[PDB]
Amino acid sequence: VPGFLQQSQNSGPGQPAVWHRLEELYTKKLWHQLTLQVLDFVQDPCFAQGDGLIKLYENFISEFEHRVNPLSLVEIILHVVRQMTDPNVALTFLEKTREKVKSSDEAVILCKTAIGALKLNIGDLQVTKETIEDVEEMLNNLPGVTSVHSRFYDLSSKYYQTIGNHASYYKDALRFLGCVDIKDLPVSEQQERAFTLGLAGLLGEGVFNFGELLMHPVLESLRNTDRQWLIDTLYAFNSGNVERFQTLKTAWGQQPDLAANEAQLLRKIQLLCLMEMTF
Amino acid sequence: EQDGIGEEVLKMSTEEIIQRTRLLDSEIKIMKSEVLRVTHELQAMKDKIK
Amino acid sequence: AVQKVVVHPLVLLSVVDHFNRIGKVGNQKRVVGVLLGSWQKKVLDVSNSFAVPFDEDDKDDSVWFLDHDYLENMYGMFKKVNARERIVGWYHTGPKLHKNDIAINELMKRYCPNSVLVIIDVKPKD
Amino acid sequence: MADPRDKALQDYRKKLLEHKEIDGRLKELREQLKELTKQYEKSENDLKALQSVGQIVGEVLKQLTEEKFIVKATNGPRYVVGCRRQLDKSKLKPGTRVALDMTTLTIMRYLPREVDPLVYNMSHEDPGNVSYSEIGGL
Amino acid sequence: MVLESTMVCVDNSEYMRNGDFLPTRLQAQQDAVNIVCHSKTRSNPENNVGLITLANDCEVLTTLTPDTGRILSKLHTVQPKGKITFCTGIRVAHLALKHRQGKNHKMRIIAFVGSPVEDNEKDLVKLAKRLKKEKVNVDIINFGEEEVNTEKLTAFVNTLNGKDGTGSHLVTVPPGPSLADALISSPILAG
Repeated sequence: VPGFLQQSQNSGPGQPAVWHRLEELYTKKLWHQLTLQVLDFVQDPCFAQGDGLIKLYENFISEFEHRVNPLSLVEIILHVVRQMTDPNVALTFLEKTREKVKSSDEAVILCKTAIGALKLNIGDLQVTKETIEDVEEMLNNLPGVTSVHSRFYDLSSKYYQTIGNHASYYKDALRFLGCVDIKDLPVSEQQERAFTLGLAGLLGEGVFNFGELLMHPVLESLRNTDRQWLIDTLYAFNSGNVERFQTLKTAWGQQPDLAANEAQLLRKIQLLCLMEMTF
Repeated sequence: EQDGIGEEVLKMSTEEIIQRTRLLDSEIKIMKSEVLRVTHELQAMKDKIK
Repeated sequence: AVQKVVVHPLVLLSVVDHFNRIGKVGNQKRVVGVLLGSWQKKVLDVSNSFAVPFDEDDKDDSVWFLDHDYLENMYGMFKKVNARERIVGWYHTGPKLHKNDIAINELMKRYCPNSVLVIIDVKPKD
Repeated sequence: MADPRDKALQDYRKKLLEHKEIDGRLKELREQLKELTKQYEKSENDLKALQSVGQIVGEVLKQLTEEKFIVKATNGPRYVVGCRRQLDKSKLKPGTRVALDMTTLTIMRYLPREVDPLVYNMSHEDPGNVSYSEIGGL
Repeated sequence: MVLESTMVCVDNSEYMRNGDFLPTRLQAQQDAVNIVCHSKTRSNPENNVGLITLANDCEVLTTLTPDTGRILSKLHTVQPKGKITFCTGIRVAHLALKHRQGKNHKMRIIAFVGSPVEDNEKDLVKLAKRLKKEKVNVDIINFGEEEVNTEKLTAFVNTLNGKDGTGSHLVTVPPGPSLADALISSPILAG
């Protein structure tokens, strides 16, 4: 059992100083600096090709566990089931890891999103609505986790690629934007969020722009260099002018998903100019 | 369960000293702190509802 | 969601006296007490109250005392003399609320889940 | 003696006989604490059950105003009363049976009625059938 | 027979959810609470003991009461999931000791350290000279995994009572199979 990681010592860079350190910490029978470091060493940027060389020992950790935080247990098994790359047994594997931690611990809620994240990949309609709906039934009595708000609003973010989801995604992509707050992930992901947020609020029916989230910095401080036309055109809705130049220069630039609804854009500005000229 | 009894047959200390360990740890607790807490629930409730 | 509270006019009055009890040595400028009430509907009702020994220091501004033991037994006496009455919340005075009030409220929501605090103004009355 | 396969095996028996001995009284004593809570539940229900100062049973004779009525006790005199706050006073048609306070003497709640089997000479129903062949020759 | 008020200060952080200390370190520290409450009750049947937690919050789950069975009911569901907080845990321990309903008892705190401390050494030495002006003997007892014998804890023991003080002992544990026998050897009778 120590020799299980002596043969799978390799491919984790700097092998003696970290893997012999690994076989120290559980021979002290401690379970936090053990737990936080294996979570670090799966976060160690490689291919993580030894998932099968660790999922047997992480199952071994799970067998005589009896003390370890089930939150971080599911936080490390999601990287394992990611690196499995085989959705045939990965559904039944995650159901097995969900049913073997069946206490009142609130990592089961993001097991259900990890169910749905592989279920909004295959079979995307029949029971994806239910595994959405069950989570906000359970999103109760402790709103202070905010990882419950993270995984579920990401689950509804994948639900955006249905037909009848424009305003509810826009209402919910703000909710994820308001639950988790700080930057803590690259601009090379953040400006893509604000780009599809502006498109969802533009193609949404009841929303027009709903400003001062324009004042919220995750769109204007991140794309004041490129795609300024989207920030420019959302100002033009808030300006209330027709202003045919820039409100066509968005259609010169954004050819997909905008020329199919250009008449509705002209429909929205003509009802929006009224409620500012009467102001 | 043949391996469950049988590993207690060819191992001399792993299947025994730990069983010595996990009992004397339990018996100084699961006897002591548990039944004395239960003792200090029953004496209260008889000083209650009476 | 509570509609509104109803001030029985004995409770305020019974905050004025206890502010006057410690007022000979009053330099804490705040008196925390327990607000007894009668839950009727979405509208709320208040009938009685009592006090609790409370200290607080602005230094580190999280060091304070709600006596759980005093809150159990004295409310148990008011339960015995009146079975209609139960707890609905708490109160304090000194019209500027202080930073600790998150801690008192989130503590004693385990006595009544939709607990509610009432700030009175003993000196401002104008 | 060291470890000659029996000082091993005699230990595992005497350690496991001791654990199941001490786990047994734990389940028995916890079961006894579960039982007395059921008894304590009945006592606190009785402490709640100690303020039924009664209600006076009367009947509405007629309606005087929107909040004044004329009631009469079942063996006593007549009175002029009112309702509580939100009693839905349109349902108080004269002839109903209501309940009154002892001291404040106002209306608490109306009640339905069935009494006096002279009513069973004129008012009850009989939705019972025969299947047209139990009688014969007409 | 001597009159004091002992205030036990347990840890319910996550770092007590590991098993070097036999069965469970909660099961280790609860037996430590078991022996100190039976020591202070049987040496003097007149004192009183309350508990205070330090991880993630400072809860006064038992007020300073003479009966010990309330404490032992509250040691269950202690839920070791917190993160250690130290600077407010003693100031909330001392203001309890200024709530002594009998003002002839002395003032004593014991504390269980099973997590590493993360605090300025200047803050605790201001708290050390505070307790010198406030006349409180705090007996620090180390458990768990341990940055063993920090200068901050050792000087706080020294600056609790310097220039021929009491000698409030810094109890050190060897991490391994042990009862509270090292806890009762010197410090529980001569502190």
